[PDB]
Amino acid sequence: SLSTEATAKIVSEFGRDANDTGSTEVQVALLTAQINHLQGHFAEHKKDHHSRRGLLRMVSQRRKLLDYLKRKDVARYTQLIERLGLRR
Amino acid sequence: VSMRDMLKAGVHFGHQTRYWNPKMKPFIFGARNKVHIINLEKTVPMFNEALAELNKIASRKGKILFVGTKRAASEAVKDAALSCDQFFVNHRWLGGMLTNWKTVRQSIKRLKDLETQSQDGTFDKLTKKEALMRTRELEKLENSLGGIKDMGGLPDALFVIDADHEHIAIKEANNLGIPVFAIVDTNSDPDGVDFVIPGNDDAIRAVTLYLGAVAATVREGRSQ
Amino acid sequence: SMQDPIADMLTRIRNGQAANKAAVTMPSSKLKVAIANVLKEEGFIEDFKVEGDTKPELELTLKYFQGKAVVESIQRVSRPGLRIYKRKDELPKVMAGLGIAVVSTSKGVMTDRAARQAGLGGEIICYVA
Amino acid sequence: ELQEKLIAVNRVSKTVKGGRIFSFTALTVVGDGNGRVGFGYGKAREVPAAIQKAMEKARRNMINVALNNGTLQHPVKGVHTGSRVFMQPASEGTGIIAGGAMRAVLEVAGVHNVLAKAYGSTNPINVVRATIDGLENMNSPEMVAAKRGKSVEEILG
Amino acid sequence: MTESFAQLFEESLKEIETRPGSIVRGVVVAIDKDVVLVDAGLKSESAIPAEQFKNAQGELEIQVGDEVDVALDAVEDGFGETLLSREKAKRHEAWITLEKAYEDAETVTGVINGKVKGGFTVELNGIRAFLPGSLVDVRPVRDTLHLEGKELEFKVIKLDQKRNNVVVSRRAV
RNA sequence: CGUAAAGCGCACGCAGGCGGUUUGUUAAGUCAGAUGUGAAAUCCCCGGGCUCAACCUGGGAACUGCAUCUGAUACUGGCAA
RNA sequence: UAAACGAUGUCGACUUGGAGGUUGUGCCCUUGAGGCGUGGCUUCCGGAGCUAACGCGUUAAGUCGACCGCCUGGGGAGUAC
Ligand SMILES: [Mg+2]
Ligand SMILES: [Mg+2]
Ligand SMILES: [Mg+2]
Ligand SMILES: [Mg+2]
Ligand SMILES: [Mg+2]
Ligand SMILES: [Mg+2]
Ligand SMILES: [Mg+2]
Ligand SMILES: [Mg+2]
Ligand SMILES: [Mg+2]
Ligand SMILES: [Mg+2]
Ligand SMILES: [Mg+2]
Ligand SMILES: [Mg+2]
Ligand SMILES: [Mg+2]
Ligand SMILES: [Mg+2]
Ligand SMILES: [Mg+2]
Ligand SMILES: [Mg+2]
Ligand SMILES: [Mg+2]
Ligand SMILES: [Mg+2]
Ligand SMILES: [Mg+2]
Ligand SMILES: [Mg+2]
Ligand SMILES: [Zn+2]
Repeated sequence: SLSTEATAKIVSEFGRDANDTGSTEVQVALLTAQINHLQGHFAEHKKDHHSRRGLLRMVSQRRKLLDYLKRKDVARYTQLIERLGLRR
Repeated sequence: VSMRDMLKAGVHFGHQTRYWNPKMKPFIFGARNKVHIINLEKTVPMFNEALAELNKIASRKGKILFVGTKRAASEAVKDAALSCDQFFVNHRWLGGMLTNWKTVRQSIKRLKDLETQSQDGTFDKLTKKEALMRTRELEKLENSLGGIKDMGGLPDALFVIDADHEHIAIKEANNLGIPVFAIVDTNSDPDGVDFVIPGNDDAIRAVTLYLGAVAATVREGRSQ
Repeated sequence: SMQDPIADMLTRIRNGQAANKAAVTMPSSKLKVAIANVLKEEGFIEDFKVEGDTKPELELTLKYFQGKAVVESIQRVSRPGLRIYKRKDELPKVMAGLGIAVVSTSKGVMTDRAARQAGLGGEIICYVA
Repeated sequence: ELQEKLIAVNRVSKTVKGGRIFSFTALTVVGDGNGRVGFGYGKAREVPAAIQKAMEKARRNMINVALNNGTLQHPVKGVHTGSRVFMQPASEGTGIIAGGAMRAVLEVAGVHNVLAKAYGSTNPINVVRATIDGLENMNSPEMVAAKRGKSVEEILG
Repeated sequence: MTESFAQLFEESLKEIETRPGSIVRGVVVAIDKDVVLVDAGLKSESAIPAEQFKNAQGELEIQVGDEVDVALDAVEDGFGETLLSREKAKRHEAWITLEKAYEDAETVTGVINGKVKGGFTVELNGIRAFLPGSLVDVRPVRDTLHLEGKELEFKVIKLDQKRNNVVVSRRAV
């Protein structure tokens, strides 16, 4: 999946504190990072459908979290999507 | 009866955990060494209440049928039932003793005919071998129906040893509304029993304890 | 997922009665408390209590009469999919009055008889007979 | 004194080496006309013997129903196999409105005014059982007051 | 005075340990021709076959009311019967006798049941023994027939409890 | 809707349907009341006239609706926490 | 497209047991062996209950709730356009 050190860096970058690993922002950030990493694996192994299913699962979950975040607090949503270069 | 009295006899033992009826959960104290231990705190007061109700039944000319066909306790049940001017079944319970009372009446009529004949005579009008054959038939019938030969009608209450062992009789009683008092071990089903006495049903000492209490209360009700 | 907690309560009552349980326990709610209150006041259950503060557990002590459940049939009427509302003159009666219909009116939860006598209609929560 | 009514007679057959053995079955219902009804079902080689076995069986296995001046206490549903029966109390003058199988049972039971209808399978043998069960579970205001720990008017009034 | 059922039954547990193999002394209530009713007091009057209570002469050396020490097997085999057997008591007593005789270096008579490659098998009070083939006799006894079925005295050299075998030979003399 | 006809081969997922628990507020849904209207005839109730009936006819109920206004706030919805 | 079959749509809740398997994990005996629990998945019996029966039976086909997919005599026919 993701190594402990990269996840820790993402947690510190997007979280209010280290203990916060459940905020919508950090969850979306982790999902985005793992999605970006998997792109190479699926770029070479186009026929790895079983893992492609998990990639689709994480994409969809990020979509649902982003919808909740947008409807609940627009300003943090705009900040996050700008910072992560998303929705485009 | 005393809590100490039952504990001394060993009423509290039951069957193994693997062989049990879940409906008997309220009466089970717990388990030790993979064997169930019955709650005698349930046993003693229920036994007293059964004694009281049996006292009323016996005091109103009630007919009491002592039933237990375990090979261990059959002799004790026979003697205890005869000690109190009541009726018993000490060999294999015949399916339909109560619901097929008409056919059991036919058998009782046969018994009375045979002994009346064997004492009036007519065996001198029969070959000595025919005499012996009819005597053998009379003996077998006497063994089969000796305890109920003079019951006359439907019994007013059933007392049962090992409800599971005598479930057929409990089924007929349930169908005919006859109240059942039954010694129900941890492995048996207490739903069909109007008055369930939760305790050991194997040990001859405990069987004799229950029966002695029952017979004493019956004689109390009888004396008036 | 869980989408009708009143149905969950009714079904807990029904299944506990079928299984001869002495008491049943469920996550609490003010509506559940009021329905349990009306059931108790109409005598279909012995008593009820609530325990806890942050995750309240409501407990109902059921009642049996002749080795029989006092509550014979308990069914939700206004399920979430199809809400059922009635006017004061259209309020149903269960078993020709032997049972009770629980009604939520503008003045709180009460029986059909009470709602009629107070001249109100409302949502038919459930039937009990 | 009890009144007995034969609901249906049917001929069955069993096949054996030599051929078909014919027998008969009889469904009858006895009642006291005052809330007590039993049903019986007998088998025999000939019809009168089958009917007599059915009568004897019907006299036992009988139950009591808490009628209310010749009509039911409240609407009732009954279910046995595929026979779903519905009965409801009716005002005086209605009489017995029901299919034949339910008609006989209700008449011998004493329900003077009832509206009934059978849904699903109208097989008489199961319709009678479902009607009997429905009438049996039907309770009375005094019994429901006893259960709920209150009085009659406390439910009625 | 509600003297706790827990305390009362706990004292009985002090006096009764429901464990197979535990030796408990029980009282015979009735003696039948084929069975012996021993009421050790667990679940029922255990019906131990009378054949076990017969000695080598076939006589019952027990009477009504006699106490006998019996080993525990179980509580109930589906019919509520406590299974007890005098034979296991025999086994226990034989093992104790052998264990003490090894300390005593005493000689016990036994009957050679058979022969194996490594030696012979003997019977001592119903317990199997191994007699080394090289140590049967000092002289090279070619006649192996005469040493079969006769009672010969042996001393326990190595008493084995894990394999239930006793190593014996014609020692002492 | 296991075998009688009837569970998509399987998964994701947009529109749609439903939604844990507490407090406030809203009066949308909901309920109550009132007003207007719901043509007349027909159906129903109590009567009246053709010698009875069909038929004609008086008064009423009904026409379960729609709209407006003033209230109730438990439940569903909106909003806020 | 398949008898793509468990001929049993997805999800949530409640309801007596037993014998196994497989995979975690806690405590305790002196621990290894061994005794007490506590989860996941899974097979076979079986009560209530349900079913037309067969059977299903806490992995329901029981008791309910949310949404969806179908069914309406057989043949013609999964055929014609
Ligand atoms: Mg992840
Ligand atoms: Mg029959
Ligand atoms: Mg049909
Ligand atoms: Mg089909
Ligand atoms: Mg499928
Ligand atoms: Mg919504
Ligand atoms: Mg809510
Ligand atoms: Mg409004
Ligand atoms: Mg008009
Ligand atoms: Mg006129
Ligand atoms: Mg007019
Ligand atoms: Mg609100
Ligand atoms: Mg094809
Ligand atoms: Mg297909
Ligand atoms: Mg396949
Ligand atoms: Mg397969
Ligand atoms: Mg298919
Ligand atoms: Mg899905
Ligand atoms: Mg099964
Ligand atoms: Mg085609
Ligand atoms: Zn037993």
